[PDB]
Amino acid sequence: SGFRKMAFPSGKVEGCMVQVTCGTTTLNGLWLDDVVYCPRHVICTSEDMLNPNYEDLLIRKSNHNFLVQAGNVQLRVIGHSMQNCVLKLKVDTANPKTPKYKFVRIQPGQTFSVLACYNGSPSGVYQCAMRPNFTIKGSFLNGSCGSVGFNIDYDCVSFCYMHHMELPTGVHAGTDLEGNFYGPFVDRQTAQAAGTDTTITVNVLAWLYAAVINGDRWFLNRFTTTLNDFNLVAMKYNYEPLTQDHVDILGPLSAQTGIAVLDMCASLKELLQNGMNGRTILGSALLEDEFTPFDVVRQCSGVTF
Amino acid sequence: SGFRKMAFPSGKVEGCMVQVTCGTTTLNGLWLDDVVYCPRHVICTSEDMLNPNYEDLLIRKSNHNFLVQAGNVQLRVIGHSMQNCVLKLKVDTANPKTPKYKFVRIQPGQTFSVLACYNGSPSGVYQCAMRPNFTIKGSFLNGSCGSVGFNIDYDCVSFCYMHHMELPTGVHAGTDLEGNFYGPFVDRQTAQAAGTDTTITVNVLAWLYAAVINGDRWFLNRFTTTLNDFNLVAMKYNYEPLTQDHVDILGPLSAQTGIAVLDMCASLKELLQNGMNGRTILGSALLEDEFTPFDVVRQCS
Ligand SMILES: *[C@H](O)[C@H](C[C@@H]1CCNC1=O)NC(=O)[C@@H]1[C@H]2CCC[C@H]2CN1C(=O)[C@@H](NC(=O)OC(C)(C)C)C(C)C
Ligand SMILES: *[C@H](O)[C@H](C[C@@H]1CCNC1=O)NC(=O)[C@@H]1[C@H]2CCC[C@H]2CN1C(=O)[C@@H](NC(=O)OC(C)(C)C)C(C)C
Ligand SMILES: [Cl-]
Ligand SMILES: [Cl-]
Ligand SMILES: [Cl-]
Ligand SMILES: [Cl-]
Ligand code: NA
Repeated sequence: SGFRKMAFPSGKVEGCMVQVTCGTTTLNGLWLDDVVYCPRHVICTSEDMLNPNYEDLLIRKSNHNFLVQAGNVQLRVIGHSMQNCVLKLKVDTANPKTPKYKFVRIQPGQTFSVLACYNGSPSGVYQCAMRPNFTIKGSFLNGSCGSVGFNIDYDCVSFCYMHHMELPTGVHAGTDLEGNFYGPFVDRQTAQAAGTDTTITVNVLAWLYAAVINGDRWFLNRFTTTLNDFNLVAMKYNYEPLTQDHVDILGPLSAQTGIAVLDMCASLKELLQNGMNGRTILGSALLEDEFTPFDVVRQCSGVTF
Repeated sequence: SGFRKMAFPSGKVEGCMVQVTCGTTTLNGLWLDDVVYCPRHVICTSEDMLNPNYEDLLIRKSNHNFLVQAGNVQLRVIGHSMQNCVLKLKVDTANPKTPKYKFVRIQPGQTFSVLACYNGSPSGVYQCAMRPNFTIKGSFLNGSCGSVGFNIDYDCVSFCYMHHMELPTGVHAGTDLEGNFYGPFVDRQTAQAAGTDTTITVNVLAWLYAAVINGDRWFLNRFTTTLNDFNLVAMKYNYEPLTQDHVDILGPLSAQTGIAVLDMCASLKELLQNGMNGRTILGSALLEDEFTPFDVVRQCS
């Protein structure tokens, strides 16, 4: 028993992290097969960042302007190209530690593990959710760019995030590994802000199921509701709408616990309308929304990789 | 900026996890050089578990009674010995992935990462703390025994915990890697219960300093306190005493923020008295006590 915020084991990703330096800027790259991926803003000076013409800045650069280090070993850059907001550096050596992998783009509400890195060296791992406002609530300092987010399935690493920027509220923005930003953000020193966020309803329900599985049941009640009625409450409390597909995804947890999704929605309704009355759920006084239904099933059943 | 419950990257430990089977029992082992460390209860049957005589049970085992599997490879056991509550299985092949490592026994309040494993394969990694009552608040199912806790400050793995059992309140108990239990627990199916737990005061103070570093000031106040008056108040809320050692270790964070340690203690006093009144601190509506002063400096700097 027990329920913790759990990250994927990070070993398959640690073997891919390298250091990339261009000019006076150092950050991290991801070395897969014979390519290193990193944020394209590595090529900018502070003045360039105010209004970069990345196209034009890059033709100015040569292979030798990029210094790539895997541990203490330098990798020779033999080509370079840009894909959206990601720079691709072709190297002369294929990474012998390349795992089975693919590049995926995640949807808001989905979770992933972040391997925070500095100077090409992994320093910590934690679990995040892509917020509805397309930011993540990360923990990142100077030199963290190029750190990546990922999930694992059986033996396949799905890379979904590369870190680029911190917004003024202290939350974080980045791209998929094809260099497309999550959210309406740009890699430029110009005014930008996180939008108003919402709570990920289907994940709150998943966590309430995790709580019931772990013996926390005080918030259960005799009542049920309808998808229509609950979604009016959700809108009132800046919760994301709950869709029939969400209800179906939670089906396994409903059968396991005896609490239908709309039965649990009536519990959530009363928690939103009345608070927790001084009590806690799985050690929290807030409603937690960064566990997905799949996260709950995987942790409560011991899935391995 | 930002502040998260951050574990160490697990790869150096993933490369050490193996599966150990004896009889019908399977759990995890830690393969370092030519030795596999695992909980000695792997040799027990159901009938044995109430009052096992581990010395008598082990003398009856042959090396070939232990099935050790590293991924798809069976490792050959060539010797075995018991150290306290850990079994050390000597194997014919040294682990080529053995990292730089040491064994450390930790004190209550210390934090570490746990790599939860089943059948020798990793499932996930999370952060824990040794509670004042010598339990940890883990996430562990059947088959998780032999999963380990560790820190990796610098490039050296410090192994500090091996998992053995779950207590009736749903918390967890285990040993250091020399096989000595944390707390008064024993690897026997006899009635046992954790003591009343308390809150790790020095860690709450560290986390309040983290909140100030990240730009929060709403909980600060114009007051200070003596150390003894703070402890008299804090203990009424089942907080651990704050010692001069703790005041000293908070010095660097005090210096960085410009808030004297006993000034922050007066903030904590007021928070215990008032609550948060609908506010949060670093995304929490409860006072968090599983970040140490060392952890705050690691993550914020
Ligand atoms: C890459 O290592 C770095 C990561 C940052 C450093 C602090 N925490 C992080 O997450 N990224 C940057 O330094 C980026 C850089 C590319 C986009 C524009 C450049 C500045 N920047 C930032 O993250 C700053 N944020 C902003 O300037 O935000 C606005 C553009 C909205 C003003 C941050 C360092 C204040
Ligand atoms: C090893 O894989 C396993 C881990 C457990 C399983 C559920 N969650 C865990 O953390 N450990 C055990 O099964 C141990 C075993 C060795 C000590 C005695 C045996 C039972 N046990 C337990 O964890 C049980 N707990 C108790 O029996 O607790 C008392 C000894 C206090 C009665 C648990 C399975 C109920
Ligand atoms: Cl909380
Ligand atoms: Cl292995
Ligand atoms: Cl310690
Ligand atoms: Cl150390
Ligand atoms: Na109900």
